[PDB]
Parts: sequence; structure tokens; C-alpha cells
Amino acid sequence: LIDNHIYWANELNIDVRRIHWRRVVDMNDRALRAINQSLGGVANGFPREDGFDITVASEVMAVFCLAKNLADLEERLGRIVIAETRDRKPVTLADVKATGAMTVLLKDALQPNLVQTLEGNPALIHGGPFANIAHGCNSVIA
Amino acid sequence: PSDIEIARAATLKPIAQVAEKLGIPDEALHNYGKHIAKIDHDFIASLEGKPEGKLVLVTAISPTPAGEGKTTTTVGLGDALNRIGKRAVMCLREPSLGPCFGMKGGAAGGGKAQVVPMEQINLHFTGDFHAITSAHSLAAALIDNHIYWANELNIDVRRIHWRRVVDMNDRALRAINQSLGGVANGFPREDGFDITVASEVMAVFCLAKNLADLEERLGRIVIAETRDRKPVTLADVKATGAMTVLLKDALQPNLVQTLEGNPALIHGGPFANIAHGCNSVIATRTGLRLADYTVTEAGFGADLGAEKFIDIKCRQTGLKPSSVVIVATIRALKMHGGVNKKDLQAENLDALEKGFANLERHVNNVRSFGLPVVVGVNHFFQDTDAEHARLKELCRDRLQVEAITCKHWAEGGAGAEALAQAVVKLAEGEQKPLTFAYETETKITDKIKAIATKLYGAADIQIESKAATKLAGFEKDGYGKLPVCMAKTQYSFSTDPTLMGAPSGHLVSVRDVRLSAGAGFVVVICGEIMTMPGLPKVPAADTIRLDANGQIDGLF
Amino acid sequence: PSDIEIARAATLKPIAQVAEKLGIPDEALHNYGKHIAKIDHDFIASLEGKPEGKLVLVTAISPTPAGEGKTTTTVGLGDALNRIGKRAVMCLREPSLGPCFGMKGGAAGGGKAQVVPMEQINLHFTGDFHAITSAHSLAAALIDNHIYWANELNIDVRRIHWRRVVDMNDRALRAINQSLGGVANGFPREDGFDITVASEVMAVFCLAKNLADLEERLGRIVIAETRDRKPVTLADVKATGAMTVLLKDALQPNLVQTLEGNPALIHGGPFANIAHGCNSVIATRTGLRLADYTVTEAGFGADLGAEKFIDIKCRQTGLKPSSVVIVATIRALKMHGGVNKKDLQAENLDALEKGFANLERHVNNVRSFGLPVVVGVNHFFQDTDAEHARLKELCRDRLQVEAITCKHWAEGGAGAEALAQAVVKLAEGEQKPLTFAYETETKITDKIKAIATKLYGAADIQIESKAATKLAGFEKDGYGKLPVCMAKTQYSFSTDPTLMGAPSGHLVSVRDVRLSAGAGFVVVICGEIMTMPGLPKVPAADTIRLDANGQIDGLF
Repeated sequence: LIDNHIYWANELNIDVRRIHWRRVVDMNDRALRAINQSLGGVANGFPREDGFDITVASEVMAVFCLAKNLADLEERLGRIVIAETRDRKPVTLADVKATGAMTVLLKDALQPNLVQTLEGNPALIHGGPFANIAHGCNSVIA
Repeated sequence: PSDIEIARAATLKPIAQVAEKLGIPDEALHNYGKHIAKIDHDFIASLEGKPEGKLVLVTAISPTPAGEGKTTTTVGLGDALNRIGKRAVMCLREPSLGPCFGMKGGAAGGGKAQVVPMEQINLHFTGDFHAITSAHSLAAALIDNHIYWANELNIDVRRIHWRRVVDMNDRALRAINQSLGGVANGFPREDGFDITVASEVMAVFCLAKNLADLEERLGRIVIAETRDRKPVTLADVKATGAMTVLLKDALQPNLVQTLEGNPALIHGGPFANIAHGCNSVIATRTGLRLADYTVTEAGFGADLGAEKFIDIKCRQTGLKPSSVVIVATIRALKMHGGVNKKDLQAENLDALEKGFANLERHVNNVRSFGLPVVVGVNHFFQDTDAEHARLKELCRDRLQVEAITCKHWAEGGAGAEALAQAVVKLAEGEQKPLTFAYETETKITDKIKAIATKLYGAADIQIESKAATKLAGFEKDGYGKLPVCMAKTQYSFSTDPTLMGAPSGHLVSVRDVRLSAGAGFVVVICGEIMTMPGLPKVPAADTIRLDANGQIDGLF
Repeated sequence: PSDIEIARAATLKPIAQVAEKLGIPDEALHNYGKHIAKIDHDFIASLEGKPEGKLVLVTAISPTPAGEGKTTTTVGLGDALNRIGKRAVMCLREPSLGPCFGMKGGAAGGGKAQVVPMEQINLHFTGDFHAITSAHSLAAALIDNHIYWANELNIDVRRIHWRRVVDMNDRALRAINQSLGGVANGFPREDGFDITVASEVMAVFCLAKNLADLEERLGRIVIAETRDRKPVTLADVKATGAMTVLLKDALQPNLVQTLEGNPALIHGGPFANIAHGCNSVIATRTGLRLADYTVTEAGFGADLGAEKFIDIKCRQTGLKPSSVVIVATIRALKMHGGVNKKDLQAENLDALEKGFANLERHVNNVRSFGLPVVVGVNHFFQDTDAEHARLKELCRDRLQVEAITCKHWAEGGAGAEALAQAVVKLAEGEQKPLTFAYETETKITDKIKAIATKLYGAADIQIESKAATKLAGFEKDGYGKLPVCMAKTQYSFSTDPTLMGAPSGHLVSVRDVRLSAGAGFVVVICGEIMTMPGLPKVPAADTIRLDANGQIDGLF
């Protein structure tokens, strides 16, 4: 949605040198640390530097594990600063109208997973971010 | 001996002594060593009164692996005209420096028909190509500089037509990503390099009348498009003035000489596919106002070089050539007759008649322009007497045209006297109106079809969508009345390089079009065009050295 | 008036007349118009074994925003030397083209102490910067080409040290992706461009004794590593010969004149932070054998330019300065006293005395090499009769040094006769042997620590991990007994551009090192370095132009 925003008119005046939001995939992939993207001329959009982290590095994962409910999750995501404009003003996920769509993508996921130990006692497995660039705990909801 | 050994053995006149034989005082020359000078702006401005002599154009047949020696005839013809009591000057192009280092360099001509110093023409002659590389690099720098500092014109980084340049055979710079490494460095974008002679700046150089016109043209160049798809000019990024200053000295034409002491101008060096492939308009104009005859050539054969020399150069300038020589070799015609280059020794008059088809079209194409024609045959020892005789028979019976054997590659002036006698005759005889290939107020697509169906033998043309949209854009933005610069293979009147001779009923597909508003023509892409050649597996460079005495080996 | 008005108003001697003053005949001269000639290679060779004259080093105090007029002292000094009868030649560096279109160009010197002509010196001159670019640009081509066709050397695209060059302030090219566009274009790499000036070709050109030495030096340049970390040189890619061939004409020094018709050599223009900051060795060597007195300068103050000029140039070449002139202005010393740019007009009592400590460490520093010094104070019409009188006292008492007032800017040669008499008296007096800062056979670390403690006023040096590692690399591989080239701010003896005067205690943190094996020095990086500068928002380019009558505006 961010690059798509930039591609149609850049209405928010986003500076592609100042995007803080990167991409994710859940794979140990060193090839994607540092990319150039949006290549191949006009219809592919505005070339910019970019890179990938592993899914757990994602702030989305931090916000998932600290959400009380679906309402809280949408506000938290709303506030994420994803870039700066050329006049150096902050741009969020709400500015790019990404918050509601991301929430329905996460709706079923925000229900905790019940499983059991070898002795049949209840166990909740939910979420798992980094303990260096995030707080390294399971979900509040859980 | 090799062309280079022939050049090295020559005893050059000091250029002041060359300059006199045109009326150029020493006060008017800026020496580059003792045997090169530029002719000062003020002396050339001084010539706007003087009448113009005869202009002779030297085109050729569709090229062959075998060679035809176009350039060699230009210099021999010029030498020969001098010999037979006519005061004559040669106009030629500077070659790119960069290809010297892939494949070898080459003489300005060949054998005993050469323009010298050879070594200096090949490398940094007077620094013309450097000045163009510097002019072009500044408008590159100033474009990404405008975008770095708030991008005021709203340049769309995906719509920038302007590329960069260098006079090296560097395939690495064909397609780059640039303004990488962060904020301080700027807005990432796609870009690439062409070889310096492919620069529109080079086209404008060669078509400019003076420094006023160079700036007016440079400022018409469309460098990019805004997001809302409005045009952007070198004038918008305030580039013209600075570029004109880096070309002030460049724009003076270079006076130099043949092996026989005669005056020769070398100035400009553009492509003949994506540009008109002629030398600077200043050069030929300077020749016409100082000599009885001026001999110039056009890149490639008369399907590409001559058409452009008439429909682009002659049309913009008012110039009208006296007469046209079309160069042929027996070997070249036989290759267009199906003979593979190894089998060229054996007499084959059958193959000679077949490939006459190629020559027959060029003569008939050039005549269509209301221009007198003689055929220069550049001799070769393996050529039988009956092969030369059947070409003369064929030229007289079918085209009613004279086929003059020239041996100037071996005998110098002398070998081209018969040809000089015959050019002078065409010039002195009946002068008809200079017609063109299209009317200027036809649709571009009709200018394209008129060149394809009248000169190439083609059934029709096809415009793919990419180009159809742009031609529709070009015609709406008021570039409709512009000439047409057909960018295609030289090896065939068709777009298939392998179809030799004179193929009829082929299809010319336009893949794409570019706009050169500087030069004032529309580039029409009909194949894959090289604008940056690569180096071979073993570049000439690996063996280019100074010996003990500091001579240059491996360059020729 | 303006430097360019003074420059233009002059009537210049035909260059062969300026030549005559050094015994050079017109046979040995490769003209670039009337007012410039190159000295012929065969003529320079015939001067081997002919005996050297006196060699005068002009250096300055620590650069300020006020300006010092180093290059005005040099042209002054050389003209004055000729006025008082010593036969003298000035050697200087040709300025880079690219900066002319960012900020303006400058006079080579200034006021009545100019070398001319001023336009050509600031622009293409004799195409030397062009030749170096071309040579640098072939080396890059050959490297990529070698990878393309098989990569027999096993070059690692992540470990190529060699970058490309253009003579333009082009920020867009500092960081590049190249060899994009598919199979035929080769193997995608990360790449960048420096300005032509930053090339090791440049530093090699300015240090080579003849074409044989040039070729040997190019070929020792390390351009990449293999995947298994083996170093790969320009010899391994068979570039050296063709680089040399392209650099042949260029290695001949360019003969120019002063506004007084006295001979001036301009050749070379390397950086003074990541290189040795000096004009070509060929130039100053030719000067010495044609002249009694030979005046040459080095960039920035004597903490850098002078230091490098002695520990790199003299050390590699065998040269010893007969005497040293340290240039100083009241306005600069006052600025070192704490006085901001804005408040320099009024007499300042103490500013001069606390700022003098900057000059106090320069004189002591030069002497530490065994060289006679004289302080040239370049006058300004703001300078009071007490300020100039004060500076002489401090020089008399604190040092044992003469401070001579120089009015060569306004008056011409006559205003530096006094400075000339003193340079004579020192050159033909006691001539102690030349010391160096560090011994050769020592750890590169001890050579840095040496420079910083003995000259910079520093307490110690830090070596970061990045640098420490690479040094250990240079030390095992055999590059341990190499000179050092301190890349660092020029405004301070410390690494901190703000600490003016003569600061002690400071630490010299070495963040990175670089190997120049061809120039044969280790570049030592402390400050942040910029090998590709960037145009301003309103660059000088925008108002550079020609008049009605074709004069250049906007460039000065």
C-alpha cells in the first residue's frame, strides 16, 4: 500500500530516502537484507532502497503481542510511523489507510492457540517477537 | 606496409602552409601541435558573405564483411581534384576513441589516401569528444542535482529520457541504478550510459550554424517528463549556457591534411542510425566558402547515410550537393550475390550480376532526389579484367551510369583522376531541383512509410503500440512536421541484417521512437541498436604499449 | 579590478618567446593555440644529467575562511625573482573542471600575480584531466570485461577497490549498481564514481619520472581481491600499457606565462588530503634544469602539503628545497586568535599574538626537516602599520625568523622583490641535510604516531578495528616500509576543524586506511572524506554563459 500510494500520486509527499517500514518473510534469507525495488520503468513505480527482516522483527508482531483485543490492535497499528515526508513530517499506517485491512488479516490469528504438555495440562502458545528489538514475551491476550 | 607505417613515413606540412591554400592566415589558426589547428570563430563568421563552391557527397552500397573503402575514395577523390587543377577540401568525422581499444583503430582513409596525423585523429584529436562528454555529464549532474534539492520541476525519475555518456566501450554502464547509499546521495533511479557519439549533444554540435544556434538547439532537448507528463528541457534545468561554454573551442573546425599536402577538415562524429551520421555543418559550410569543391561523406550506405545527408542535413541548412559518388567493390557486390567471404578470389560473374541489384537500387534512390551520380569502384588485385568489364556493361546498360575504376588506395591522387574528371562533369552539367523523400507537413508515420516503401523496397510498415502512443504524443505536442531518422541495420534495405542484395516486399516494424528536439528530427527504432559497444574476450588494449623508442604498437 | 578583467586586459607573448627564456626551441613545443605549449618528451630526456638549480617550496599557515594567497605568493615570488635577475619558473597544479560549475573558477594566483590564460587553465586546458579520466575509465572497463567473459582471475564483485571517475561534482554516482539489464550486460556489482582528481592515476601521473615509471606504477595498483582474498593488480588485467599510451601526450608539462611574460609550468592536480597535494614531478624536475630558481607549492598548510611534499615527493624523487616560504595574512592569524570572518577590518591587538602560535608551530615544523624558512605576509589595505610591525617583532623574538611584507597582488612583481632577495640569501647559504619526520624501515603505526606527536601537537593516536585489521594486511603483504598520506581536516593541526591556533593534548583517531601501491603511499583516514563533491542548490553553472560578443560570464 505504501509503494502503491507513492506510485499513483504520492499524495502524502513521502520521501523514499526516509521510509522506515521495511518488508518481511519468515525464512533465513540473507539475499533480502538490502534490495533496490520498483525497477523496470514506469508501470513498476519509483525505485528506492529497501530490505527484509524475519517476520518476528515486524512491529506488527510487537503490536499483536501487546494488543488487549481487536480494537486496541487497530489503534496501535494506526500510530506506527512508517516514513517521513520531504518537509520531514511523520507518516503513519493510518495516513496510508492500512490499519483496518491489516486487522481483518490478523482477526482469527489474535485468538490464542490451546495445546497441552506431555502430562495433558493446558498450554497457550501465542505470538513471539524478538527480545532485542522488541520485548520477547507471548501475547497479553494469552 | 600497413596504413600506419604509410602514415608514419609521411613528412607533414606545417598546418599554416595547408591553411594558405584556402585563404586562412596564420593569425586565424589555434595550433594543436605543428600539423593541426582549429579555425577561429571570428574568421568563420567573417565568411558569411562569400559564395559557395561545388559540394560532392560520397555515399556507398549496403556494407559487407569484405569492405568497400568509402572513406578512402573521399580522400583520394579530394587528392585527385587538387591534382587536376581544382582547389578541393575533404570534410570527415573524428572517430570514437573507445573502439580503438576493443578492436584496433584505423586510418582516416587507407593506403596512399589518408588524413594525418593518424595517431592523434584516433585518440584525443583536439579534445572535441571530451568537450561533448563534459557538456553532457554537466546536464546529467545538474538533472539529478535539481531532484536532490526539493525537485521543483516535479521531474518523474521514471520518465527521464536523458542518459549519461563516456567515450569507452564499457558494457557495464549500459543500465545502472544511481543516487543509492542514502539521503545525502539523493533519490534512487534507473539510468545508463551510451558512448559519447550517441549523445544528442553530438547531433546538435554537427547541425549548429554557430554558438547562438548551439544554445537555441541545446535548450529544445527534452531531458525528462513531469509526473503529470509535461515536458522538461535542458533550458528548464538551466544547462544550455554552461554546456555552450564547454563547447566554445570545440565548435571551431579542425584543419588537417592528406598524405599529399591538401587541406582536410575533421569535425563531429555522430551515429548514422540514431543520428544523421554526417560531419559538422560548420566544417562543410567552411569548406564551401573557401574551396572550388568540398568532398564529404555520410555514415553507412546511401539507404541510410545519403538519405539523412539530404533529408536531414541538406534540408535544415539549404545545402544542395553538385554530384554524388556511390562506392562499390567487386568483392562487396559478389557478397550481395551470395558468395561467402572466403570464396571471393575465384571469378564469379553470376554472383556479380545478382549483387548489382544492391548498387542498382542506391543509384535509383539517389537519382530520385534529382542528383547526378557516378559509381566509384575501389580496385583489388584479385579482381579479374572481365569482372570490372561486366560491372561497366551492367551500369551502362541498366542504370545509364559511368563506373570508374579507382586505384587511389595504391597510387594516391593518380588512381582517382578519372573519377575527379567525371565528378567535375556532373557538377558543370544540367542542374535540376533538389527534391526530398517526404513533404514536411505529412504525418510522421507517412514520412516513415514514404522512406520504407520508396527507398527500402518494403511492402508496408507496422507501428507497435509502445511507439504508436508516443507518435500520437509527438504529433499532439507539435513535433509532427519534424524529419525522420530511421534507426535500423545498415547491412540490408530490410530490418533483417541477413537479407542481402535488393529485397522487395519485406515489412519494416517500428519497435519504438525517441525525440531529438535539439537536432530537430524523430529517431525511429526498427531493430536492436547498440549505443554502448562491449570489449571482446581479448581487447586490443591487452597488447597496446609503448616500445623502447616510445612508439605505439597494437593500436593499428 | 576583478582577476578576470586584469587577466583579459593583458597582451600575452607568443608562447615560443616565453619558452626562449628557458632555452626551449620552438621545435620542442606542442602548441595548444598561441598562449600554451607542451614541452616535448625527447627535449625533456636530453636534460637528464644537466645540473639542477635552486628549488623554492611555497607553503602557508592553516587554511582559514579569510584566505592566505599562497598561490599569489608563488606567482609573485617567481616574477620578482626574474625582476631581480634570477632566471625563475613557477610550477602549479591545473584545477579540476567540475568545481568550476559548482562554485566559480579562480585566477591561477590573482591580482597582478596571475598565470595566463585564465579561461583555458580553469576549463579543458591541454586535455590532461581528460586523458586521466579516459585512462581511469579504460581500467574500469577492462575489470568488468574480465569478469564478463570468464573471470579467470576469480575477482570478487563484493571486493573490488577500484571505482570509476568523471570530472564533475556528481552526487548521483557516489553509489551505483552497474552491469544490470540482463545476460549481455554482465554480472551485477555495486560500484561508485569519484571525481577524476581522486584517482590514483592522478597521484601516479604527478610522481612518475618518465613513461617507463608511469607504466611500472599503474601496474602495482591493487584494484580488487579474488574470492579467496588474493590481491589483483592493473597488471593482472593488462591495462597498464594502454593507460600509458592514452597518458603519453599528457605527461608532457604545459608551458604558460605570468602577466609579466616569465615562464610558468602547470601540470598535475591531485588532492592534498588523500594524496600528496603537489604539481607533477616531471614539471618541477624540467623547471630545475631550465632555470636558476624553480618555485612550486603544495596544497593546504605546511602540516599537510609541506609535510607530504617532503616525506612523499622529495623522499621518492631525490629533491631537496633550497628554501621554504610560509605564506601568512594578518586576517588569517587574527581568525586563529578567535576573530570571526565578519570582524577582520579593525586593527586587533592580541588576536594576532595568539593566532601567531599557528605560524609558531609551522616555522618550527619546517625547520625540523633542516630547511631555511622566511614568512611571507601577503598584505591587505586593512592591515595597520602596528599589525605588520607587531608580526615582525613576534617573528624576530619567538622564532629567529624574518617576516617580509608582500604587495605583489596590487603592485605586481615589484611588491615581492624584498621576499625574492631573502629567498636568494637563504638558498645560497648554509644548506643542512634533509631530515624526514619518520624512518622508512618502521611499523606504519609508528609513522602515523611520529607525524601526529612531532608536528600535529597530538598526545597519541587511536587505531579503530577496521583500520588496525587492514594495516596488519598491508604489513604482512610487504607494504610496511611505505610513506603515509594523512587524510584529515586542514583547518586544524588536530582532527577537529574548530580547534584553531596551535592546540596540544588532542587525540588523532584513525578510522580507516587505503593502499596506493602505484603512488607508493598508505592513505590514513581520520576525518570524514568526500571523494565525490556535490553541486549546490544554485550552482555557478546556471549563470555561466556567453555575451552578445561571445565572452564568458558567470565563471568568476
